[PDB]
Parts: sequence; structure tokens; C-alpha cells
Amino acid sequence: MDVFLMIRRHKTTIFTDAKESSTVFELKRIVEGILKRPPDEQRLYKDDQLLDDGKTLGECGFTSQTARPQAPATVGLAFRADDTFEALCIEPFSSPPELPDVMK
Amino acid sequence: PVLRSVNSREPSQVIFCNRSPRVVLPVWLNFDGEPQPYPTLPPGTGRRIHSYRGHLWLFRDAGTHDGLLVNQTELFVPSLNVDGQPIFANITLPVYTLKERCLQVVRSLVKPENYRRLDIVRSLYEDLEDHPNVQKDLERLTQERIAHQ
Amino acid sequence: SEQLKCCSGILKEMFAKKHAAYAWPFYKPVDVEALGLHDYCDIIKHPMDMSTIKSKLEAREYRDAQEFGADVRLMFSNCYKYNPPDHEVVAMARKLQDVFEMRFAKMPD
Amino acid sequence: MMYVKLISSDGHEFIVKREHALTSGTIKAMLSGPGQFAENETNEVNFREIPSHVLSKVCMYFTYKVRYTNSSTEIPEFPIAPEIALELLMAANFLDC
Repeated sequence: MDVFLMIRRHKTTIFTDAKESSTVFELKRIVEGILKRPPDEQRLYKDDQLLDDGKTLGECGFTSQTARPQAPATVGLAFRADDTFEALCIEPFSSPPELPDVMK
Repeated sequence: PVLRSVNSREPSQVIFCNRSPRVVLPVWLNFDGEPQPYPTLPPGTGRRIHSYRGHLWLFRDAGTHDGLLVNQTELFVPSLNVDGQPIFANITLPVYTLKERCLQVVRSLVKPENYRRLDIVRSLYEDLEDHPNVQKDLERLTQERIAHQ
Repeated sequence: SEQLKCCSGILKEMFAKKHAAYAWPFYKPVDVEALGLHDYCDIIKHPMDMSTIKSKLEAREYRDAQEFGADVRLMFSNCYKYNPPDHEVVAMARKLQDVFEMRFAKMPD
Repeated sequence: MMYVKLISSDGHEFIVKREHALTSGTIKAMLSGPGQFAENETNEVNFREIPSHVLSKVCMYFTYKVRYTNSSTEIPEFPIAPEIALELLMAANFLDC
């Protein structure tokens, strides 16, 4: 099937799907589409570990099982500026309040 | 009513498949169209059932009476078995609206006596209190069948 | 032998379209799951189902017409044993047995 | 596919396929812009109310809904942690989705 993803950099977060057989470069070519940056100036990570440009999404560990529409897998993103890639920073989302007392 | 089983008295072998994560209560609409419960399928499980041509079936969460699909649709009525081959009723979750789905979940954490104590719009207490109801769904469905010319 | 070709005549009769409004519960083996019967096979030690009798007939498995009659009556008997007398399928079994008994009575010998 | 940017209360940007975002009755209106004339079409919608943690879970709904509505594949449960439930309900309520 397809893998469903969140591609996250600083406070931006992209919802996009892709094929398991489709590659990392092809995925960078999506991000280019959206954010208008060449695949050259992009690094993609799973967790905290950089992804080979040639390796397929399946090989990287993205399965239909691990990357569902309702529960998409997170790809990290870094951008070059000034001839060096920045460190991969992903702003966390807000926290929910503690569960109400009636909710327990 | 319009929505009732025809007393055809002609048997049909059916298969109920519960392809939902819910416990499914199959609901038979008798000849007067009053809903009659039948034994539940656990999630994943499937079972043969002896029914008859023109008998109206409907499937709900046994715990919460949430609506479920059968063959991607609201109702199930078996034809005649073609050369004694069983009719199949594939039961699944619908794509609930996020609003309804949220309602399901909050109902599951909160006693009706405490809907009012939640920190939320006065409208939503009314939605929460509007429990999934077979009877109510039948009326909406009966108006849908009269509005097919 | 000429009898078992009459026996076949009787089973033919019973399957006929006219009988079907009452004959139909007996055409195929009792599907215990489909009918939701947890005890049937405990109460009924040897089931029988008209299709099994057609089966046993075409394999020349009945030594004579007496043995054929026995299974037909077994099939009905099982119905009578399992169910209360006021039950609908009992009424239907009886009507089908009416057919069988009448035709079984008039076989030559 | 065109896209849209959805900005949360805490200034998180969620970029989602336009068609997905239309899942929302509320957003359909905001992007379609005002009136009969569907002039004044923007790519961006801010949410003064909804925090990142809710809006993300919202977007996950859009993906799910589009994927699975009218689908002949087996439909999974859309999951909701108890902590998001309340906020998400309010959100879903507001967004008509």
C-alpha cells in the first residue's frame, strides 16, 4: 500500500502520502514542490538518523503498518543555508490539559 | 412501515462477517419492522446464519449502538441464493465524521450525569446526550426511502 | 432392485416443486451453526437430510427398500425428537412424511 | 495537487493537500472565499483557537477520511487519546468535519 507521513521542520509540518517502493529523492522532490527548495538543499531523517537518498521508503522502515493515514510516520527535515545544513530541529506540539476529573 | 421484513418464507444462507474492531449486534427488522436483536459477533469473527429472502438487517455496536456498514451500506437484504451459494454480509466501521467519533469517545469516558460538568459549549451537551438510537435511525432511513420517487 | 428404482422415484417426488413449501427444511443437512443449535448433535445421534439419502442411493448403498425407508423415517424422527410437538417444522415434517408414507406404502412386492 | 497552510493558535504551520482540507465545511467556506464570486482565494487559514496538538490530529482526520471514504478496503478505527478528546470535539464541532 502507501505510507502516510508528516514531514516536520521547525514549526512547519507537511501531510503527504507516498508509495512504499517510491524513494527518498522522490520524496525530497515532493518537498521541493511545496516549500520550493532543491533536493540538494534537503536532508530527511527517520527519528534522528539520516536517510540515504537512494534507499526506498520501505527500506528506511516506513511500512503501511507503521505509517497509517490516522497515525502517520514522522520524517525529520533539515535545510542548508550558507553552505551548511542546519541541525534537525522539530518544534513539539502544544500539550493538552490534564484529563478532567469527570473524564477519569 | 416501509422498513420491515417481507414474510417471504423462502430460506437464504447468509454469512455475517464482523470486519470491525467492535462487538457487532445484528438487528433484524421483523414483519412489522420492529428491531429484534440477534447474537453478537466479536471483532474479526464470522458466522453462517439462516435467513430468508427479503429480510431487513442492520448492524450496530453491541455496547454503544453506533451505526455500522454492511456491504458498504446501511441495510442488508439477502436475495435468493443463486444455486445454493451463500450471500455475504461484510460488516465494517463507517467513516464517522470527526465530530461523531469524538462524541463516541467522550461518551465512553463520561457518565451522562457528568456531561453538564464538561468545560464546553452548551450545544455539545445536547449532542453527547443524543445517544445512537436504532429507532431514530429508522425514521431518518424511512424518510430516505419515501424520497426515492 | 426394481424397488430401489421406485425408492428413487419417492425421493424424486419429495424434492418436487409442489412439496417445497414444507419439504425445504429437509433438503440438505442441518447446519447447526446457521441455525444456532448448540445441542442438536448431542440430542440427535445420527442425523439425516434427504441429500444424504440421495447420496446413499446413487452409491447403491441401501441393501433394499426397507433400509431406505429407515433413513427417511430417521430424518423425520430426528425432527420430531429434537422439537416440541407444537413447532412449525414439525408440522412441515409431518406433511412431507404424509407424501413419503403414501408412496412407500404403494410399492410392489 | 495544490496545498493549503493551516496555522494553529501556537503558530504551527500544517501544510495539507487542498482536497484534504475541504473535508472541513468551515474551511471549504474560508478558502472558497466570500460570496458568489469565488474571487479572493487564499492558500492560508489561521486559527486563533485551535492548538498545534489538536490541529495536527485534525489533519490526520482529513487524511483518514479521504483515504477511507468510499473505500473498498477494510476501515480501521480513528483513534483519540482521552487528553485530545475534549479539545478535538470542540475543534471538530467548529470545523464541521
